[PDB]
Amino acid sequence: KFAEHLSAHITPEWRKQYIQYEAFKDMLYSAQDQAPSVEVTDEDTVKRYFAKFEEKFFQTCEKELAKINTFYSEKLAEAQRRFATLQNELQSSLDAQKESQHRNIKDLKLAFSEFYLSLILLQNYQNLNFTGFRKILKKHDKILETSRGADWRVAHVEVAPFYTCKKINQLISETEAVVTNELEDGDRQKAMKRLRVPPLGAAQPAPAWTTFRVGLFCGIFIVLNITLVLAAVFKSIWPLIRIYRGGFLLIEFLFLLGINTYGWRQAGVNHVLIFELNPRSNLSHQHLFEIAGFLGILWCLSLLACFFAPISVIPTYVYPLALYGFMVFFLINPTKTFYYKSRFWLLKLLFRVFTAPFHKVGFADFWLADQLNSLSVILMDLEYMICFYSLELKWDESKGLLPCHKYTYGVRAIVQCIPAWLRFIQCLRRYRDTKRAFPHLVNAGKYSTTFFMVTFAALYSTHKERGHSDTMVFFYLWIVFYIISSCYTLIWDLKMDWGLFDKNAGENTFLREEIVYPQKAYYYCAIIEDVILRFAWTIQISITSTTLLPHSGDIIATVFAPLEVFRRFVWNFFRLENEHLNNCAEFRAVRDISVA
Amino acid sequence: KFAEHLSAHITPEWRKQYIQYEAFKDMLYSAQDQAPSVEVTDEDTVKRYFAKFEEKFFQTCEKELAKINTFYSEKLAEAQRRFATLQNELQSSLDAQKESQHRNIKDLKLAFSEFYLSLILLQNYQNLNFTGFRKILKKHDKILETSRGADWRVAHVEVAPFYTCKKINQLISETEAVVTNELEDGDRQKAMKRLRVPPLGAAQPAPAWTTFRVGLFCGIFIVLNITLVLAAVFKSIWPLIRIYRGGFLLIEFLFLLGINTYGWRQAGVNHVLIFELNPRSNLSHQHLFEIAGFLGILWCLSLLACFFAPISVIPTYVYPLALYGFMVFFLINPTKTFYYKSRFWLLKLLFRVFTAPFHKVGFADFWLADQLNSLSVILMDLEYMICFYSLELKWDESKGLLPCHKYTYGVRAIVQCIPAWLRFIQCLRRYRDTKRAFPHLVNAGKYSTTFFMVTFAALYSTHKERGHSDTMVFFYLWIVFYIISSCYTLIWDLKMDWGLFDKNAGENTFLREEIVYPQKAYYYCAIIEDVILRFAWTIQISITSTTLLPHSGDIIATVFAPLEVFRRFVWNFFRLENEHLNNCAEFRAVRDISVA
Repeated sequence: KFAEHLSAHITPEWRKQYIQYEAFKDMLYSAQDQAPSVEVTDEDTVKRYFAKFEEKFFQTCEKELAKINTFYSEKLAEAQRRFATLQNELQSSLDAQKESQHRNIKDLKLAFSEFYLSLILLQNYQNLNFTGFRKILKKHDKILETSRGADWRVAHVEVAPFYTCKKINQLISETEAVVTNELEDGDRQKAMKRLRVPPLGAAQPAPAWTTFRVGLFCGIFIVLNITLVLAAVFKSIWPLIRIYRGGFLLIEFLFLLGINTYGWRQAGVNHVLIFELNPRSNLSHQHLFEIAGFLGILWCLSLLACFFAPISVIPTYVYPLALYGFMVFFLINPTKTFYYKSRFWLLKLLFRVFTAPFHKVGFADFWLADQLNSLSVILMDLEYMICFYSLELKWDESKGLLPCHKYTYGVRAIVQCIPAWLRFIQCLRRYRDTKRAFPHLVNAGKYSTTFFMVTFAALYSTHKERGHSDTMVFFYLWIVFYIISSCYTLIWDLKMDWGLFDKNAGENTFLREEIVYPQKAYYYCAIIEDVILRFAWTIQISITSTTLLPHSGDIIATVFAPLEVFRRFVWNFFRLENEHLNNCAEFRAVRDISVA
Repeated sequence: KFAEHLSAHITPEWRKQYIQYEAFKDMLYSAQDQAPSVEVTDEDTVKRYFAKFEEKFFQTCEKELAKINTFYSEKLAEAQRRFATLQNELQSSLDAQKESQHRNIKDLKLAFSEFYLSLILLQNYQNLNFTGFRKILKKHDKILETSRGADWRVAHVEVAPFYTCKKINQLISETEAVVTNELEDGDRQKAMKRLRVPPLGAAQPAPAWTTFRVGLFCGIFIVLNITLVLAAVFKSIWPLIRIYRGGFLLIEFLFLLGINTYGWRQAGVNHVLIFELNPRSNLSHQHLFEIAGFLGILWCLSLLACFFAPISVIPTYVYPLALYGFMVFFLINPTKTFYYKSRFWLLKLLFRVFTAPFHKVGFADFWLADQLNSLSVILMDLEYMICFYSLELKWDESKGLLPCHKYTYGVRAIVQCIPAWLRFIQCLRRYRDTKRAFPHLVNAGKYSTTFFMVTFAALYSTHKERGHSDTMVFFYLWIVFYIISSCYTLIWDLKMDWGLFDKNAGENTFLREEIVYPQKAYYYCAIIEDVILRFAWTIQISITSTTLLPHSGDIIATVFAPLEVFRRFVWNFFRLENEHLNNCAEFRAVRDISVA
């Protein structure tokens, strides 16, 4: 009907400021079903019941129209002030450049684009709220056989500045004119081609070729996985799983990111605005599903080529090497094709993460540097593969893949602490920037314990190998720091990265006041799953960096790795939801762009 | 822009009666690019050039508006007369049933539905033609800096009954009222749920779950085909290909039918109206792609299970049997699921084909009985599989599939002539119905030669096996009837089933005057391909029904079968296009339904 249409063209952050068409329909239906029968009753009581119901309905309409008009006036004042500011800024910039550049002009163009998008969203809100108001009043009129409905409509709704003001329309026209003149030297077409606003959020569908390709890649993937299982069961192996564990984690991750983006699109957790992508065009969930499926096809094919031996000229150790060489070349492809805009956004982001303490920390660069705390197994397996191919590989006999173990020399500890270091120094940069110690240093005191845990694990491993007597006290220190860097991380997650256990639970017990994901068992299952998978993950870390007996010293590492990429997949939902929820209380919908 | 929008919401049969926005834009752009420079020229000549161009533009607009108004008046008169007739019919039926039933009331409901659809199409044509007119005049105004454009607009276009008549709107309202009252006892909802008209033709997209499933099934299909090729090359066989040839032809056919339906949707050859499906909901191309992919997955899986031997309890001869048992059960599924409406339409059609001379021949029942002239190999292989499993199969030793040959007893000839017989008796029924001997008996004299060819082939086979002397004269008779039933069929195709080589070629040399498929090399490639594949197909028929040496007596039959399902796939395009072209000259867009 329409109650769905209000949930596909609504801008998510302005939720409570919209109509309450859902609640109005509930009120109407409940009053109708509750309204007793007059045929078995008197007249005065039932007609007074109708009267009081009408009065309550009208008071609710009063409050609703007042709220809508106030919010729209506030947003119009804000947009007018922002347009005045940006116009003065453009004027001053033009005068300065005439009296006396690319990075300035591009940012100015983008600021104008974001302002036009804010205007479009305000206009859409106006139109949708008016439509919902009209529909919910016509329904009441039809169900209560009353004529005063449209009378009071034309009296009060058809006069309010909520829709009887065309300032937004003339501002849109003025913005169009000013951009196409100043920033374009005429040629309205090349300006409008980017000023246009296609449907955003859950409204945009897939090009249907992307859904076909998702299907094709998932089908080939399923058949190759079944072929893999069958080949492995019918037709040592540790350097062959310790090399494809990296690819497995990186396929699982860019699918659980596809699932995450679908969850965000549906639930209304605006990730577009939070990451600061551009809201006109971005990657929906199917594009991530398709990238994950393609890289999974490549992984399965390389694994199969290792299992069988199709070509007798190419030795086996070229298959994983070629798979990862591809993966990297696909990521670093310089020609403008195969997701070029997206790969180069991601590459600039990865650079800004990896040289951390210099650039100002946004949100994408501490979502990614915090999500790289789950692919430490990928980094360790890549370090191990490099160690293999450069120090131990037989390089001959076409068997060197299936024939760098006592890593306690001080390399595996560092390559496992490197993402913890990235995030620690990012938080220190955030502190230097904000000059607020909380939360920016209590959070550094969460990643600063990973260093201590891994260092004590390595030292206890070395001392148990030696045979000293202080191995007991080192093991005790390690178990203390394990308990810490587990309970610290768990409390921190549940209390600041998701926001749960707030002072204002109320009906939503153990949760914040407003929850975006519909069913309330989700958060409880996630709480329990995180409490379990945050433990045993520090176990996996301390075990991949020790001298435990390789049997059951590595099976645990390869079992708990894709069971922790899952923990991160679950954590993503609620981190991004809590962030959206802190932007759904400031009524923000457009990435403030800062002219130069 | 819009020139595409006029090619996705246009009703196909009313093409020439629409605007000529394409031609108008060509005229404008050609006049602009042709308009010389006045700066290097005088004034009077160039301004007279502009004057004559304006006058020609206005005369073309005159002719266009006149044509549109005349056509709309004609269609409105027709729709009004039809509504009056159907209203009188409903009144009389109601009086009769009151004074004194399901098959009558359902057909009446369907007649009202089709009338409402005709009204909706006329309204859409009105709106789209007005929009195109407005746009093509605004473009001229903007490009010729003239103000008289909108003046003459409001003078002449904004007054014509082409859009200044709301008779269609009030007729739509009256139809809604009359249906929801009479045929529904109130309850406007259950009437509107079927009276509504969703976008038709090339406008409707796929549910995106169907495109995902097309992708999934095609991916699994591709991997299983590659596995098949590899298994066959690494790991006799004639009863194993002579049993899956049926499945192969029936997968190739329901894909080349998917491709056909896509070709029709795009090119505008309305197959919906021609087959008499209902225009609100029908099977797009992706649904046929998905059915073909599913049955292909099943075929590949059964073939693989025959190649390998996964389960040691189940003997090999159960795999093809189980595959075909499924295929049939999927077709005959009685529970309302898995394409229920579509499978039961097809089943009723197959019944009306197979008991041919009784039912009146429509078009679906002589498209299908004519398309079953290509799956005679399927019918023969099914007869052979029955012969196998009931007379020759070892039934033991788990090898009876890969260990009914001298079929000249008079069974394979009949099972190959049975589709020719269906079509021959269908054409005789069409003659009995129409009382016009052409074309209804010159077409019976085309399928009547298949009988003679197959009978002479069988008799010549028997006589060559015996050793008589009249085998020479029988071979000569067979070659005569081969030449006939080939050249007859070829001339008939090219001259009546496609309509080519018409008296009115003109610029479209060797073709009819109006061609729907855009590029003109299509018809020439198809002509050549049909001339080649109509020969050698009667060869395949005469060879599958003789005593040729099995080596190269059956390889030819299994090579020329999917090379003739392709010939039928090509023939479908142009048969349906010629039929649409004979309904694009009567301006028909709605399956006349005949109240009882």
